[PDB]
This record gives sequence, C-alpha cells and structure tokens, in this order.
Amino acid sequence: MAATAAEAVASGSGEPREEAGALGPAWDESQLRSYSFPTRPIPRLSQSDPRAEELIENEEPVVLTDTNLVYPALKWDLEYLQENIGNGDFSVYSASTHKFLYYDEKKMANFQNFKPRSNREEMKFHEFVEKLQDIQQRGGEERLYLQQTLNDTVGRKIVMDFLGFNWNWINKQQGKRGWGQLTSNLLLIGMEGNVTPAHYDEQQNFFAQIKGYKRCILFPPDQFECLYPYPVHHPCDRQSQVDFDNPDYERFPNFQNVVGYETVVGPGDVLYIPMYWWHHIESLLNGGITITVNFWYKGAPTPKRIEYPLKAHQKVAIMRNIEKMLGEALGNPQEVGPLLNTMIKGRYN
Amino acid sequence: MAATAAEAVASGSGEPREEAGALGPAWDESQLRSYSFPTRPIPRLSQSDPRAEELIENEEPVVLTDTNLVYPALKWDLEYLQENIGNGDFSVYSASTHKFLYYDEKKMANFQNFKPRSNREEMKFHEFVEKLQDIQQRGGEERLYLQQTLNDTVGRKIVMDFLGFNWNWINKQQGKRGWGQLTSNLLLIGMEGNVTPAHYDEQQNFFAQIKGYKRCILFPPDQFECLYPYPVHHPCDRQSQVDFDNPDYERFPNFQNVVGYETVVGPGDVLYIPMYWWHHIESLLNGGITITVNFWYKGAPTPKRIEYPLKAHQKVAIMRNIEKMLGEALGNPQEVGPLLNTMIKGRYN
Amino acid sequence: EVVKLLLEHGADVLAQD
Amino acid sequence: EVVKLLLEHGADVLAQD
Ligand SMILES: O=C(O)CNC(=O)C(=O)O
Ligand SMILES: O=C(O)CNC(=O)C(=O)O
Ligand SMILES: [Zn+2]
Ligand SMILES: [Zn+2]
Repeated sequence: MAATAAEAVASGSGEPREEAGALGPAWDESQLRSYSFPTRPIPRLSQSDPRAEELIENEEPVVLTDTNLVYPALKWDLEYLQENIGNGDFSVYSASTHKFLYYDEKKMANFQNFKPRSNREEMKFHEFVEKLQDIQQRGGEERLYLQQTLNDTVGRKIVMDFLGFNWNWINKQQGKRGWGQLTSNLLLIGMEGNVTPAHYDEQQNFFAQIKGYKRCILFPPDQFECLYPYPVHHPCDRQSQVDFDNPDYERFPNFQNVVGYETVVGPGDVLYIPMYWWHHIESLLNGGITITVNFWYKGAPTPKRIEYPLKAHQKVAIMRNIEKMLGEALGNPQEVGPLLNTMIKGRYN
Repeated sequence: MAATAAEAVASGSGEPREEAGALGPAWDESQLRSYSFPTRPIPRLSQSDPRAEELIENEEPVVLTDTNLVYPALKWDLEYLQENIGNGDFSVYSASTHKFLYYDEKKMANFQNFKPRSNREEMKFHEFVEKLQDIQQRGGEERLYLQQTLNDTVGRKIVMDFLGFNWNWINKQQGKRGWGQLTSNLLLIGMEGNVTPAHYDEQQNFFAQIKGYKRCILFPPDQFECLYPYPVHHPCDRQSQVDFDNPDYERFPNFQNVVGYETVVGPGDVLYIPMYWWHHIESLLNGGITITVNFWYKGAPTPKRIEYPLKAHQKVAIMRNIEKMLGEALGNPQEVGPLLNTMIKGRYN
Repeated sequence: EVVKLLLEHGADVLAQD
Repeated sequence: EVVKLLLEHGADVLAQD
C-alpha cells in the first residue's frame, strides 16, 4: 500500500547513531519536539562520496560527516571560549519561551504594533556565561541564545583555531559552485530546547556543528505556499508565520501539505543548507548547551541566459522584488497589501 | 435625512431637455435600461463657463453643450455617408445580444477557452447599410455596430467636413492639458439599444455626439475595486467582468458600492471622458441609429516629480505594469494569477 | 526610478491595434 | 531586461544588518 510505504519513508532523522567506544546512543527520540507533519531524512554522506557533491550542485541539503571543517573548534566549550573568545560585545537574545523568532530592527519602524517576544542585549562573554550560570542556579525559566558574528576581536587561540579550519575543502566548494564571498561566521550558542522558527536565508550556508546536538528540519523552496512568510517589509521577513507548536489551519491551510527533510547534527557534522531552503533548528531537549558556527556565502549571480520554466527559488526572488518595488512606488509599505488584494480579488482568485 | 438627500442627488441624467421649436421631449426615461446602482448627473456646461475648464483640468467628466466641434458633421446620416464616406473597409461587429464586449484579437492566443459573443466583419459602407436594411426588412434580431477609425480613404466632402471641425478649441485643450497627439477618430454607428459594456481607455477622449442619443454612465478610476476588470493579458483587458444586466454579487461583491455619473448626449454635445475613467455607453431604446465620432489623445507624460499619496489612476497604472512585468518574467501569462495568489494568501489577505 | 517604471502607461483603447 | 530586474536577489540572513 503506497500509503504504508509513505508512512515508512517518513522515518524522521532515523535511528540515533551509536557513538565510538560504545558510548551509548548519541541522542534519544524523546529529545525531539513533536509536530504535525511528516519528514523524510536528509542523507548522511562522506565528502568524498560523489552523491554528496551532486546534492550540493543541485542545491539540495546534505550532511557531510567527515569534512574536518571546524576540527580545531571541536574542543570549544564555555570555559575555553570565555578565556579565548575575547572581550568584544556579544549579541544575546533573551526570551520567555523556547521560540526565538528573528526580527529585523531596521523594519520595526513600519510596524509599530509589532512587539518582539525576545530581547537582544549586548554583553561580554563572561557575563553571558555568568548569566547562564545564574539562571541554572536560580532554576529560572528565562532562555538565552547567543548569536554573534565572529570578528577581529577574538583571541589569538580562536584565531589560531580558525586557521585550522578545512579552508581547502570549503574554498573549492565556493569556487566550483560559483558562489560569492564569505560574508560571515555566525557563532550560535544556545540552551537546551531553544528553537529557531522556520525561515529561509538569502545566502548559501555550511552549518558546522560543534557542541551538543541540533535537529534541523528543512523544507524545499517550492513549499512557499505552505509556510506563509511574513510580508517582506515586516520585521519578521523571511520567517514563517505558522506556529509549529500550534498551526492555525484556518489562516494557513496549506501547512497540512508540508513535508520536511530532517536530520540531527552533532560535533563534526556539516549540514548544507541551500539558499532559499526553509529550516527549523532546535537544540534537543535535555541535551545541554549547543555550539555551532555557520558559513554564509553570497549566492552565484543570476545566469546570463534564463531558462524556463523558472525554478521555485527564482519565483521566490520575483515575489520578493514585487513587494519591494510596490513598497517603494507607493511610498508606504502599508499600502502594499491593499493594492495586491485589489489586483487579485475577483480577477485572479 | 441624509439617506433621503442622497436618494435625491441620484437624479440620474435628470429631466429630458426640451428641444428647440417645442419639438417635444428629446428622449424618454423609458428609453433607458434599468440597472442596480445609483447615478448622479454629469454637468452640462458651456465651453466658456470657467467650471467646464476646471473639470477638464482636474480630469473630471463634463458635457460641453456649445463647442461646435463636429458642426459640419451634424448633417451626417446613412445616405450622406454612403455617398461620401468612401469605399474603404469598415470594421463592423455583429452580435446576438445588445452587449458588444470588446476583445483584443492579439490576446486571444493566451486564452483559447475565450469565445467572443460578437464577430467582426470587414465590409463596404453600402454593404453595411444594405445589411442594416436587410435586418430591418426581415425583422431579424441580429445586431450590428460599426466602429472604424477614419482614414485617408474618405471622400472629399467628408474631408471637407473635417476641416470645418472646431480645431481651434480642441487644439487649445490639447496644448493646455499637455496631452500627446491625436491618435484617431473613431466613427461609431450603432443600432438602437446597442450597448458598449463598462471599460476604461488609456487615452483622453472628447466624445462628440452626432446623430441619435447616447446614455453615458461613467465611474471614477478609484472605483477599480467595484468594477473587476479582466486580467491584463486577457483579450477583454480594460473591460469590466461584471454583467450589468445580471451582477454576480458573489464573485463581485464590491459592485454594490458602485456609484456612477451619467448623462445623455445628443447631436451637438461633447462629453469629456477623462483617461482611465470607466464608462458604459448605450444607444437609447427605440431611438433609432446613433452616430458619434470620438477624439483620442495620448495622455500627458508622467510628471518629473511624483507627489504623494498617489492618485487612483496612478495606482491603476502600477497594477497594470505589475501584471505585464510578471507575464514577461514568468514566460507564460497563465502563471500570473497563481503567483499573485501565492504572494497574498495568508500573507496580505 | 522603478517608480517611474511602474507609472509609465500604455495607450490602449476600445479598438484593435 | 525586467526579468533580470525581478530575478536579482538580496543577501539577508538570520542576523542584524
Ligand atoms: O542555529 C540556529 O539555531 C539557526 N541557524 C540558522 O538559521 C542559520 O545558520 O542560517
Ligand atoms: O461609443 C461607444 O459605444 C463606446 N465608445 C467608447 O468606448 C469611447 O469612445 O472611448
Ligand atoms: Zn471607451
Ligand atoms: Zn538560517
């Protein structure tokens, strides 16, 4: 029965891998949050495996198990970083719930009624660690999530570790895929259970996991209809409006047609998150703090000759520009929706 | 009671004017078709009246009673034209109903499922008159509507009459309003009861009535939401989808908020139909054949500096371009609707 | 710039061509 | 032409600026 076959292929992230030296099961299935949609698994391949090279070429997700990308960083932990990370400022988001919804501050102007559920607070790494200990101590409920681009102000050891990254392999991936420059390296340190709601980025990404475990649920760009992103001018642009813990099927009916590609990454794994692909990231429950460093690259320029029919991500590019252009042309981003509705009601819908 | 005051201002075209020499009432109210919406009257002014100059400047409709625009043409009738109009071909639409819905033939390609309710047939003016007599003779039901741009192939008398038009007055109107060139002069000869469904043109127009009477119902460009034009790529682009004889309030709910500006024009009257203004034209029932010659002018170019907020017609210009651009970018006009719906469903609606 | 692009109009009327 | 215009992409990510 094809329905039975499908219920099997929705094997999730699969069986938890058994760590070396029989150190027991890496993670438990009960450490995963429960959702209302099926998910097939993202392939776990070797960087030498031709299939992995193929998936990256067709802009499809893949977890590379042996890149040694951030090998020197696999020894990173709070104590190490606190001594070597430096004394620069670190962006740290604080929330009252596990969901850390991103919000662009430049766009909060056009939406006064928007009240962010988490707050950003600059601080020194030791303060962050301190604040991390305090919550643990007082057994509080407050949650933190450090997200900071790595810069000039990192200790010599951190700089040394950087040199030990497998630049040879990633530089080639950049060159062979025609990708633009490396724009940044986001350091992500979050508490257990922390969740980064579904969204898509406008850059290619090599998600290098360093400490703890993260469950990554991805969705193809052709599932734009099922994820309902906020209006482009909204501070939550590029994020999904659908609450995964409580989907409003009335407002977002197509979310019942959604199918994800999930996987759990651990220390040493590198997940390729293709540009435009939606992704939901969560630090496993009771798995301790997680550490990740990503690599963001500008995408390849638009081809000289356009082929048809257009690919999904191209339509996404187009829909985004339409909203932008309208916003500029009407002089007020608030008039975008009314115009669009007027344009389609009784005409195209 | 404001509701009572409003029910009075909806005086329609008003009291029928009494022609000179006590030749009885020009037209009867029973010669008008019944519709489901209210209509205030379009002003009837003298070209020397400063108000008329004002309405034209603010791109608002007005009927000019004394322009002498097509004075030499006021003697035109079937016999005269048949002798002088020439032997060039004349576009003549034939329909089985009073509604003559315009349809662009260049766009019939993108819509195979479209079957026009009227057919165009080139013929000589005498043939047209002949065919006009035949239907009258056989007492048939078929309807005709001659609509032809006046060209080089008109007799010397028709050319002579043209010279007698009040070019002085209209040339100034062109110059003072910054309008482009005169693109054409459409000759319209239709049978009694014939109707040209609501639509808007992308050119400024001076509707010069020559024979018989026409009821002109206009709607401001800000009533775009209530008229539901066909998709830009549709052969019926710029026409309203709403059947005035039978409004589908389920598909077109905002048609119940529609308010028109109507008037009845007769020989000697010149109606200014501002660019983008919607208009419904009908040759009064049992009023005989009607003759009109319009003057189409390209509009003034877009201002150097754009002011805000945008005027209604500017938003119409924008909505049109969006549909055009999308059509080009997706390579298939049929994909426009699906993209627009995807862009707004659960996002802006 | 793009605004002017979006504002530019056509000249289509109730006639062929 | 306009197609390229509509295809051009941004570089926004899950970070400020
Ligand atoms: O790590 C997270 O919780 C979220 N990461 C991203 O969204 C990313 O790397 O593009
Ligand atoms: O005369 C008619 O029946 C219709 N005329 C027009 O639509 C026009 O002149 O722009
Ligand atoms: Zn017209
Ligand atoms: Zn991301």
